[PDB]
Amino acid sequence: MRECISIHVGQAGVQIGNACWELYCLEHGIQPDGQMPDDSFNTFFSETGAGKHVPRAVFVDLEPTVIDEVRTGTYRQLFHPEQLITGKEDAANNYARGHYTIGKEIIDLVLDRIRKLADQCTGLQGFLVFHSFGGGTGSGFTSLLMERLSVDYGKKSKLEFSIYPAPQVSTAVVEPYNSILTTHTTLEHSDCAFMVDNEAIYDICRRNLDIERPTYTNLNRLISQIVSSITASLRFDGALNVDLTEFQTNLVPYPRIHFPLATYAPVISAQLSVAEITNACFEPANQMVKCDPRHGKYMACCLLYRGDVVPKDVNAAIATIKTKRSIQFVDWCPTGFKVGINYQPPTVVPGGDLAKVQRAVCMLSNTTAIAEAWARLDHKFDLMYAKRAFVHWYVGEGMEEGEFSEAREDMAALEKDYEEVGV
Amino acid sequence: MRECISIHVGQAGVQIGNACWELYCLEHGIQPDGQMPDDSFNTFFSETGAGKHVPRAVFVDLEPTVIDEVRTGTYRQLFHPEQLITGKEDAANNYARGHYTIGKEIIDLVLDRIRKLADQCTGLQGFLVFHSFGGGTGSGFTSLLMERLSVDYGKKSKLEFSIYPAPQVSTAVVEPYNSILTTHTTLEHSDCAFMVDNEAIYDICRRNLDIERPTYTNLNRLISQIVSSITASLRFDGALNVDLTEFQTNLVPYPRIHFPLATYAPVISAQLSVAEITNACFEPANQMVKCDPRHGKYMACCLLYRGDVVPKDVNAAIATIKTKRSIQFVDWCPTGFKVGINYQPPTVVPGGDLAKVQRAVCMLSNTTAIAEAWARLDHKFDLMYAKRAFVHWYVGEGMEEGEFSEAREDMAALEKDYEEVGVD
Amino acid sequence: MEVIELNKATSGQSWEVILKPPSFDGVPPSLEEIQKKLEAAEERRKYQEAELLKHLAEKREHEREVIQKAIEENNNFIKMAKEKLAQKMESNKENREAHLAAMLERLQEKDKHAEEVRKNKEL
Amino acid sequence: MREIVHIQAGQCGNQIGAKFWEVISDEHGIDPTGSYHGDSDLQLERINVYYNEATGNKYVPRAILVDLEPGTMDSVRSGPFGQIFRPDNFVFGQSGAGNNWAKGHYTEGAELVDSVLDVVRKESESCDCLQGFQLTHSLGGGTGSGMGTLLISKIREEYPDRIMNTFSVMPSPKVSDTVVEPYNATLSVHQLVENTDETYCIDNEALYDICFRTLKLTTPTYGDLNHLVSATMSGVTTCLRFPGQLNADLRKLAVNMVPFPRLHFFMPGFAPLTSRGSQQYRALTVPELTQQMFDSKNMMAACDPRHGRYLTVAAIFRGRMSMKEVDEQMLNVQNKNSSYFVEWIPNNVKTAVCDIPPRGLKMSATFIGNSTAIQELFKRISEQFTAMFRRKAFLHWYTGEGMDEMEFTEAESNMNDLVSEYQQYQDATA
Amino acid sequence: MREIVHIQAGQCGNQIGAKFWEVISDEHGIDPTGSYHGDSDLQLERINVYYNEATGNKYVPRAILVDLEPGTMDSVRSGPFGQIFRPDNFVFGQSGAGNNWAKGHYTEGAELVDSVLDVVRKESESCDCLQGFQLTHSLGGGTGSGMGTLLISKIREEYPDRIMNTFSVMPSPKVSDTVVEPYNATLSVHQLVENTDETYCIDNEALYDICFRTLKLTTPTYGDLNHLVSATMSGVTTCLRFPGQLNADLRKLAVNMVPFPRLHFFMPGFAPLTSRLTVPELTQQMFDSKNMMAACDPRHGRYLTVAAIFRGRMSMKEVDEQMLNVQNKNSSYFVEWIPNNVKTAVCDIPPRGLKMSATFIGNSTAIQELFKRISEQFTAMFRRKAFLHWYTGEGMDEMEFTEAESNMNDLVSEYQQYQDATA
Ligand SMILES: Nc1nc2c(ncn2[C@@H]2O[C@H](COP(=O)(O)OP(=O)(O)OP(=O)(O)O)[C@@H](O)[C@H]2O)c(=O)[nH]1
Ligand SMILES: Nc1nc2c(ncn2[C@@H]2O[C@H](COP(=O)(O)OP(=O)(O)OP(=O)(O)O)[C@@H](O)[C@H]2O)c(=O)[nH]1
Ligand SMILES: COc1cc(C(=O)c2nc(-c3cccc4[nH]ccc34)c[nH]2)cc(OC)c1OC
Ligand SMILES: COc1cc(C(=O)c2nc(-c3cccc4[nH]ccc34)c[nH]2)cc(OC)c1OC
Ligand SMILES: Nc1nc2c(ncn2[C@@H]2O[C@H](COP(=O)(O)OP(=O)(O)O)[C@@H](O)[C@H]2O)c(=O)[nH]1
Ligand SMILES: Nc1nc2c(ncn2[C@@H]2O[C@H](COP(=O)(O)OP(=O)(O)O)[C@@H](O)[C@H]2O)c(=O)[nH]1
Ligand SMILES: [Mg+2]
Repeated sequence: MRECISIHVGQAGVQIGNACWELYCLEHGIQPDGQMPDDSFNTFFSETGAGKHVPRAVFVDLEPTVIDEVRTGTYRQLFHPEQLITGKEDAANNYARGHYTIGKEIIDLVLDRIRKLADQCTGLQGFLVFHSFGGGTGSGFTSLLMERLSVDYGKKSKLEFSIYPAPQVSTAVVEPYNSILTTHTTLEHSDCAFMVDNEAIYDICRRNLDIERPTYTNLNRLISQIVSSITASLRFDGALNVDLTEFQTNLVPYPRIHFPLATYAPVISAQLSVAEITNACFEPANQMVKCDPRHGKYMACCLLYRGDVVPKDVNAAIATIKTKRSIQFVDWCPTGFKVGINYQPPTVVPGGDLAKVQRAVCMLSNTTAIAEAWARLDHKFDLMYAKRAFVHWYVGEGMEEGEFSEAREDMAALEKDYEEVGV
Repeated sequence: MRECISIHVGQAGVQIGNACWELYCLEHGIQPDGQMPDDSFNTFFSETGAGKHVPRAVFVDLEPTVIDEVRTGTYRQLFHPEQLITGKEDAANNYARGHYTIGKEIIDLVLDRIRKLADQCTGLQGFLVFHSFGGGTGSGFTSLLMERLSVDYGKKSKLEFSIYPAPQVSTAVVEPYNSILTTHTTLEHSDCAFMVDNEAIYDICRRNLDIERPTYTNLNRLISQIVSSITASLRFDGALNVDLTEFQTNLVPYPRIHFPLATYAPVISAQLSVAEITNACFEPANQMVKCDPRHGKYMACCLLYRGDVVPKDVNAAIATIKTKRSIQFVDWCPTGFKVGINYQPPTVVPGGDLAKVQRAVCMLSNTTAIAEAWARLDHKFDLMYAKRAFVHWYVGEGMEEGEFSEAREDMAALEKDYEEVGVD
Repeated sequence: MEVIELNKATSGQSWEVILKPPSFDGVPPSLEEIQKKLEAAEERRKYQEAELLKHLAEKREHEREVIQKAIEENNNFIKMAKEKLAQKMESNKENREAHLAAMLERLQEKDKHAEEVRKNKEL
Repeated sequence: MREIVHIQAGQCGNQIGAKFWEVISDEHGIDPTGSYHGDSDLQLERINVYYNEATGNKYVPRAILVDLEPGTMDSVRSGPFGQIFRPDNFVFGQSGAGNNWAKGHYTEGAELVDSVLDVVRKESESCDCLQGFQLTHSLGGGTGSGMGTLLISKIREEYPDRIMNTFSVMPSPKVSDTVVEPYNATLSVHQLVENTDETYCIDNEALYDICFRTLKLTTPTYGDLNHLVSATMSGVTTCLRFPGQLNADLRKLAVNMVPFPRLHFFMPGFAPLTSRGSQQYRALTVPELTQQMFDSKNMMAACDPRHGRYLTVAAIFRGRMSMKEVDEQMLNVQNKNSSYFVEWIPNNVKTAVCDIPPRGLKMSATFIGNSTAIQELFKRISEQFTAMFRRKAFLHWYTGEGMDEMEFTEAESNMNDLVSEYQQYQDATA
Repeated sequence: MREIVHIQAGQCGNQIGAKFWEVISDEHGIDPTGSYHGDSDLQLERINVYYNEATGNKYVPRAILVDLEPGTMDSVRSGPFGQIFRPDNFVFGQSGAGNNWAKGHYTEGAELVDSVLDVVRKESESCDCLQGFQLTHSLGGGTGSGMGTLLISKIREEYPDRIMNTFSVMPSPKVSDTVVEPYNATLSVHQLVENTDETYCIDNEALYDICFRTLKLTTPTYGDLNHLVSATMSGVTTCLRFPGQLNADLRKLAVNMVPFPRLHFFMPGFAPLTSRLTVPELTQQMFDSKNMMAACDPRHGRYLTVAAIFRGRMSMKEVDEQMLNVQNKNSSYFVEWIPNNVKTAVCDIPPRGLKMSATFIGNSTAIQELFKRISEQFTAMFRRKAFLHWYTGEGMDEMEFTEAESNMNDLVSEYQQYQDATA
């Protein structure tokens, strides 16, 4: 067995978690009561003496409103009270408050609940951490938790699904600060981080789904499909990415450069060919992070097909784009793809705005172009830190001003590292 | 709670006290025995177990004639006998006798009776002292009282209603001496002093009321209306109230410059708008002290309306006043306007000379023009003092000539102070 | 292209498509340390709060000194008014008694002179 | 301040004192037996200023009658109202002063003064609140001048905080009782300058001139002169005997009328002038009362007020008249004759009104002036004094009783000093 | 971050505080007897932010009423909603403050302040999670000004970690009640700079100018001015009282609106102005000088941050369009060193009588004009020491006057420094 534990931190982490676990249940046929009429689903679901299947998941949100959703939601019976960790006061959009003030208060309780899940695993692979960059809890507590998971589970893999901040649906002016702070502290402690740019997801819901003002649920329905595509071979008996260690093997040649770009197709409003959805994988309008792959070189590239996909069609599709397009890999790395087909068909939430399709594909590529997302964030950080705007709210929580600049230097080195390898 | 104790000294203070307490009883429906068929009138009336409402007042006079009329008049049961304090000899128009020779023989008794009144207050605001400038008791005994009150009660609020002397209704030729002497001695001890020029009241009684030879009774009934306006903010619960502390704060820019100018309108012989009566307060004809404000600068204007008055109308009236260039304020006063509005209309004594009106206003204004009144007094002082005329009557009672020049120099400094605060 | 088979399983298969080989052969905190930093950030919080309360406590004592000074001013106004009044009252008493004594002294000199007149007559 | 203690000394003192008591008793409704027979209550309101209430519903004058000559008080008891006085307040010797000031002041009068102080103390201690004393006397004789000024001095010793007031009759050669009257008057004036607070100057010269010139009495008598005296004494005490605005008493009068302690000698005036027991066919009008009051023909001192300046003026109108019309005649008289009032005493002319007129008159005015022109009286006495003292005429009448020339020189010096300070303030500018 | 404790002090404080409870009770559907009679559950979702839960389906305002004068209490008691307040939350003295800051702050205020803190401490313990305090008061008088800032200082000593928020009414010679307002106001601005986290500057000068010039009221009364205040107070608390994306609370408002601790004085704004419209107009009118409740021209400075709430049914797409449009057109009135400093929120419930409204919270450097005006009136009096003896007689030193105005002029310079800062 190859159990994975999912950890959801902050509002974004929890509400996306609701979307994913809902979608998992629809894919694996688990009812909202936990009952269920391939045994790979046990990597994400444990089982109780009453025959109930329970997500291997912990939820952390120190604002009782959000976690009360999970307690009274549609899939509320899936979860046990010791998986839900709340408080009274959230981080108030403050990284220092989430990391230092509340972090010192709740970290042992949170690790204790994680330990109770890990004691039910015979072969724990590691962790899947869902959190925002911009929230004070999603950024501040997550970084403390990743620090401690490296201590308490040194040999275990840690993957993140990180929500990259966007003005359209922002919740705080200090989100660029929290973003740089949590990326700095987490950098050594994550093996593979899939960033989800809220602006890219916003643009996809408007263009491809004909939604004027996408909600959190709109974005989360689309994000769940990507998470599902990334975890599908863990939850079913697939061939590619069959354990967390294989993600850094197939995508992360250098440990700091561990931020793959996700492209997904098709997104259809509620039947395209293998060649069409394959072409869509190379259109930046389908990326989950806004950047231009023409401004970079690939280090690794995997194609994760789902549903009715036959190998001869894939290899014909790949052959077509090779002749018409230039796809620059770095010198030291082979120019090509790792392809995986998962026969399990793409599933949508019934009544949602996503239509059921016959076949889908998610491309995971490690391009140096994703450094552009870091450059946009680093500039907004620079605009405010030059005047020390808002810094006093972070210092008031016991954080030292030097940590701002020490974090920013690490983001400077990360930008240079992306330059060096994209030479 | 919030009690004010009233002290009436000398004939002028006592007789004006008669006019005022009679008017209060009419305003509050109190019968001459103190019985009564908004509990704010309690600031001026204590109550006995029998339901009798007794003024918080002392009547003091060194001679018994005037207070004997109270003791046998209409309101002889209104006061306790211990509140009506008399000696047997008056000051014979001599400050020195009111303050020393005759005044020291009764000062302890007065303070003991005031202290018993103070012991009946849970929140004493302060004292109101009614007296004349020219009388020997009004001048000398009031100064002694004010000094002794400062010792017994510290900086507790002490306010005056002073009768500025006028030849037409005079009683002594040494009245300018008594005036300057009591003003010097009392200056440190009073927080605010409302002056009333008898000549100004004399002229109003002739022009507005068509009274050929006004008597004290005619003068006092008009004066009582002004007094009632001031204390109505303390005796009635109205829209905008002004307590003793707010009077002192909004009318006194410097400790010595504490002599507001009173004006009253309408004065009608037995309905004018809020704008009309307000504009009348800046016409020099309705002023309680003869002077020309157009020749001075205002430092503070406190308007106390009573009766049928709406705040929108007061705002509109005061806005008009702020446009008139003939009404000049000092450079250092961003705004000198304070407004009070009590809703109970002005009461008139049946059988009096004043007509019942639906609305009225009393303006208290601190203007540099009142120094003109100090100048006329100081000149009369100088005419006689240059020859030491009558001074022997004061020296014979123990006073020294140095006390005269020291008092006259203080009045010179006071005149100069009005000049200084008026510059830019 | 060069296709390379990777795996075949129940719910899918994987392979690898190579379009071009690489131009270049090859590839070019403890638990105590964490608690030390969380505790240092807490002690900085507590130091800042201690310094805020220290300033507010300094304002409390200024408020007491203001109220105390006003009480001292009132007591000094009383003591100076008391000594001044007793000074002039005793000076006025000394003057007035001195005038009455001179008046009665002159009338007594006349009394002595009237005795000299009646003595001169019998002489 | 209610009770006044009255003292009359010598022949002239007891004569004008008796007339004063007849006149004000009629004004207050008291008959020669002491019983009140009046109709109004105002007659009785302040009647305790001059009368004690003796049991039996009677009123006894608070009066002390003094004379070294025994005969003059026999005539008092014999005169009308002789029976009204307290019999124990008669204090008589058996030898007069022979018109000799020294006999009244130093020898015979001093041997009777303790007997007078007896009666003075009994009437004074019975007082609730003693205003002071008023003394009637002549200055030209011996008892009223000499023993009267001695009495003043002795009373001032025991009652130094009370007011000392006199009606002092000045001698005149037109109505003379001896040639040494200039001596007696100058010696008395010396005492009065020092020991009284208020003195009304009753000048026999003015009284004779008025009787002869205005009343056309070819040979006027003391009865004729004393009709003017009692009219004046009634007028100048009206504000003390009746209720008014000023609550007038003897001290308030002194405070407001005497700017300098020595200048306390008042020039009284009166309108209308009448002969005794004469019916007035036509009453006077307020303009007539006002103009005639400031007229030199109406002064009881032989001084022209237009030869000096008034320091202070107190005027009392009696009768039913418009206080408004009075106020406008008085203020007019001041504004027209502005040059006879000092400018440096503001409001130095005061007016009072009393509704009750004196007997026989529907309307009357009485004038009390402190004018510098009163120096003409003292200059007249001083010239008459000097004409004799140059020659030491009759000095042995005085040295024979114990006196010395120096006491004459001093009294003459002090009266000439008084003349100078009247002149000082006559010329004083503002 | 659930409950707010509300305090109203002095005559002005209690008049506009009562108008406020009048207004939001009608919004949440509470009658003067405390019973709920509304028609929507949106009204009751966060009603415990301001109302306590009384037994008997009754809602009692979490309000504390304070005054040194007893008259105002009676006026509130007999007012429209007088019976809704807890009768033992009325704390009134007896002898007034005499329009004297020194009396409210030192003498008469001290004798009553512990009675007030007892009632504050009782309401604080009935709180599941105390969010902070909001105080209504004027600065020109004696009680709300001097005793109100004494209350603030003592509450900060006892609750150093709670937010302090004030609605502070600024004096104007156009609507004055006492001649010493420049002293009272300057001495209080000193306190507010040091001891509050957020202050809404309600300028009587602006409320009068709006009534005379825009509403064509020839003679404005307090009732006319208070109508603007109640509308503004309803608007700026909407995000605290009704649910939304931001889960807004007072600490989050301070974090995103206050880049530097001393610069925490907000310019409120409201549209439409009404005596007792379309989206493009609401957006424009809101940034218009004629809608500012502080007498400052925002076009005379630059916005640091702007928080804006739209109420009523309307296209948030159209609203978000116009807000971005205005920002781009007026770009020189916003600082460039703070990315995304204009945040939009929406609430479906319109205020009473209106169908669409917009309320503006601005942190503008133009607010220095308000403080320069008070500083000029202060110096005009203080250079002649006019009325100074009524303050020295209470125990104050002259130094406190000069120190307070130096601090206020420093605040002016500080606002100017960030008006001229560039990227
Ligand atoms: N895609 C997506 N993004 C979300 C969702 N909820 C919040 N966000 C984003 O998350 C960021 C804010 O952080 P959150 O994690 O929601 O809040 P938090 O960390 O709990 O914030 P605190 O109040 O400081 O404790 C913003 O950039 C939001 O746009 C969600 O449901 N879906
Ligand atoms: N307006 C008014 N003025 C009065 C009244 N009585 C006296 N005066 C004035 O007061 C001044 C005289 O002072 P009074 O108070 O009467 O005298 P007093 O205090 O009794 O002092 P003495 O009588 O000298 O012992 C004069 O200027 C009078 O005009 C009065 O009843 N009303
Ligand atoms: C939008 O309206 C309101 C928001 C809040 C509030 O908590 C809040 N503001 C921000 C914010 C402010 C400025 C720039 C920004 N960029 C990203 C976020 C942000 C984040 N949170 C409170 C309110 O009033 C209680 C509001 O209503 C007027
Ligand atoms: C007027 O009539 C009398 C008044 C008094 C009397 O007490 C008194 N005079 C004054 C006085 C005098 C002069 C100028 C003045 N300016 C102001 C007052 C005043 C004040 N008080 C006594 C009288 O006779 C006993 C009178 O009758 C003739
Ligand atoms: N006016 C007036 N003068 C008198 C009267 N009797 C005496 N004299 C004057 O008084 C002076 C004489 O004094 P007199 O009283 O007789 O002497 P005495 O009795 O020893 O004091 C002379 O100047 C007389 O003119 C009188 O009845 N009326
Ligand atoms: N906007 C408004 N301002 C007021 C109101 N009442 C008083 N003020 C202002 O408050 C200041 C006077 O302070 P006030 O609250 O009356 O005195 P306090 O009772 O000592 O706090 C002046 O600037 C007035 O303009 C009101 O109802 N509305
Ligand atoms: Mg008196």
